[PDB]
Amino acid sequence: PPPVRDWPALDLDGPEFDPVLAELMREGPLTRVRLPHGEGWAWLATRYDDVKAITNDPRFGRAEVTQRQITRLAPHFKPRPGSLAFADQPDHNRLRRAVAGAFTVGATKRLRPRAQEILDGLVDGILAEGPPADLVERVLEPFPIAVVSEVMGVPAADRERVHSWTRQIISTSGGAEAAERAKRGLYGWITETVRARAGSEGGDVYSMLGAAVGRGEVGETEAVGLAGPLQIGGEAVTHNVGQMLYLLLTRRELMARMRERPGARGTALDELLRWISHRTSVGLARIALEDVEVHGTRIAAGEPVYVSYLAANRDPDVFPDPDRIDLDRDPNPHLAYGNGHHFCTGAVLARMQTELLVDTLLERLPGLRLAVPAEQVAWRRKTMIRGPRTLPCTWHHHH
Ligand code: HEM
Repeated sequence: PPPVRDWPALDLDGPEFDPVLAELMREGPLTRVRLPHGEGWAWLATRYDDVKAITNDPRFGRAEVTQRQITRLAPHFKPRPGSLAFADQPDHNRLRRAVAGAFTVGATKRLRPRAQEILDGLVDGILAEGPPADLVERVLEPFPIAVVSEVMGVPAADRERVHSWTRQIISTSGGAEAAERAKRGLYGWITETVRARAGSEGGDVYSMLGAAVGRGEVGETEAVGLAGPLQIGGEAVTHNVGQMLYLLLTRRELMARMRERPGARGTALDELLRWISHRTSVGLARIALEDVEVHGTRIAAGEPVYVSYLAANRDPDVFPDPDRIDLDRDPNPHLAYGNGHHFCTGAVLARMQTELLVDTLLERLPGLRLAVPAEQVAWRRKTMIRGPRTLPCTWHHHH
């Protein structure tokens, strides 16, 4: 059995691959890791084939994780009922069916025009005020929240209440207790919002959810846990695109390639998704439910195991010269959105936003460049999702 390896919290103000994770990928297909918080250790799968398998093995469950204190990145661990993340079948399917209809390909295309308008409105503002602008604050953070709220069904006077609260995603750390305070507000709002609508119609997430509760399909108590993650989910788009833009802004050649292929950025965006280190650590582990062996290692029942989609996305057997951003790849089967039944609920929605963002920013901010040296951009620390805290930019305004 392999020796327990410590995996400290990453402190790197850049998009570079975590050297600690690299050192693990080369130690073997499976390694035991100990994260900053929680108890003990857990197995870690680095091979694409192994990740894709475990991620799809009925023998590994998520529900059990809620019953323990598996080594994790954060010190705070309080699972909620209704969580898609911690849902095993048949509950997972039950829960998702109540909201899935709002995130389908069709719903997303229907939504695109409204999203473009919301995005153009945000871009109008910075163009009107003039050059100096922090794109994270003025575009990457508010755009997703506005679109998701649209999908969720937030009224109008509630928009600012929900946005402000959601800001509990923090810009790194503006408190902690203030984070639990804000959720005590947002979650109470979700519960009440859902209580009402309990019988109403509309493809609306909160509407549909409230309707599903009135029929005892996804009973109350499960509302917050099921919907919270969705309402806050936009943060992933904010930081993943912040990273994409950072690369475009610090590696001029990438910006150039991007600018030369309007209407054909599909492979470029998927290559950035494959290469970008989206998270600072591993997400939620899965629990062995019946003593299994993987890629030559034996995992005893009850033992936890994390998969690394990042490491997987760099597997030399699936992606030749994995550390190079060559864009245009063959199909490119990266696992940026996960795999299995826990595949990202908002993948399609997140993609539509990403494409709008990149297309609209490149066309509407002529001569876009960082307004400060990249070295001056600090990154999010002590949190799951990685990315630039700010992105000070400037662009052509006038003679
Ligand atoms: C490009 C931006 C995004 C990326 C890279 C991303 C990535 C991921 C990943 C890697 C997982 C974990 C899958 C697993 O459990 O193995 C996940 C789960 C999830 N994501 Fe995202 N996500 C993004 C955007 C979003 C958005 C915008 C939403 C909300 C509409 C969202 C909602 C969720 C939910 C609800 C889950 C839990 C799914 C489940 O366990 O069934 N994600 N995402």
